[PDB]
Amino acid sequence: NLYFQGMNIETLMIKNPPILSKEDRLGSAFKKINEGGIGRIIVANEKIEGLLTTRDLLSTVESYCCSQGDLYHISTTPIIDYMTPNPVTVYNTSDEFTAINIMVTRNFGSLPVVDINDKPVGIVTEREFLLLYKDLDEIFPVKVFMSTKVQTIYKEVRLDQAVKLMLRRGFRRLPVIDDDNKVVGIVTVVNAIKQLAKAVDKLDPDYFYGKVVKDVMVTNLVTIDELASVNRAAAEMIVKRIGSLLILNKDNTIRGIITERDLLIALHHILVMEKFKEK
Ligand SMILES: Nc1ncnc2c1ncn2[C@@H]1O[C@H](COP(=O)(O)O)[C@@H](O)[C@H]1O
Repeated sequence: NLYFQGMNIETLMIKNPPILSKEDRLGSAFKKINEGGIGRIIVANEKIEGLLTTRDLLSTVESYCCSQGDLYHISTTPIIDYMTPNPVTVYNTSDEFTAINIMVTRNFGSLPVVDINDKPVGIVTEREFLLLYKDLDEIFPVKVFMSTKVQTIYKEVRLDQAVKLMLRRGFRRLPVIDDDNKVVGIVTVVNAIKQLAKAVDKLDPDYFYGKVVKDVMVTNLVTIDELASVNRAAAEMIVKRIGSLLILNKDNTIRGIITERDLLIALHHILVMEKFKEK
């Protein structure tokens, strides 16, 4: 029961997360965005001012289909123009359950952690709460928390179109299918931002607009049985360094997807329920 027995959220947080100042430009952000695999940059000087997410950065090309000049202008854009200002944060002395509740109820994939003077000291993301499953009973199967009406994309579809769809539906990841509707990969916002970062760095739109999803997608298919525990799902996500697991039909078509967001939702439920069972 020791992961739940931490004095506070400092037990879980990533220290030294990527930070930039409000005076910095998006070019610098494109270089740092995937540092530590966080996928977000805290914007701060003395105090936290904003949070620049992967979505925030991918939105820079939302109204293009994009010149060398356009990419240069993105590169030189002040971070303040795209950051989420006044982000929700937790204090370093605060508890793990409150952080889970915030993320679950208000739909945040990360919380900056700040000290009493509002200075950033760390960050917690969905990934950091996966360790809490080590101390838990096996209560729920993957089937209960997986999503089943899975949005997929065909493997030859343009990456810019993949991005539009992800941003529109609010998914970080789309399983990729072939001619027989079999799953051949997963394209992710991390994939997409790697490519957009290259396009921005080189002022060359081809790195983003010239790619199809099969060119950049994750090709490791990590699957799980829908009757396996959410704890096993969590453990596997930690070991395989991924944020989703696929549930496949016998014919290798998609049945469902379970993500670290789903596992956070489930964890919230487990914790709330263990409050009741002690009654
Ligand atoms: N491609 C997808 N199709 C349908 N649901 C998804 C997809 N990707 C993620 N989800 C679900 O959408 C929610 C957000 O997950 P995430 O994309 O990890 O932030 C979770 O309930 C996931 O199960």
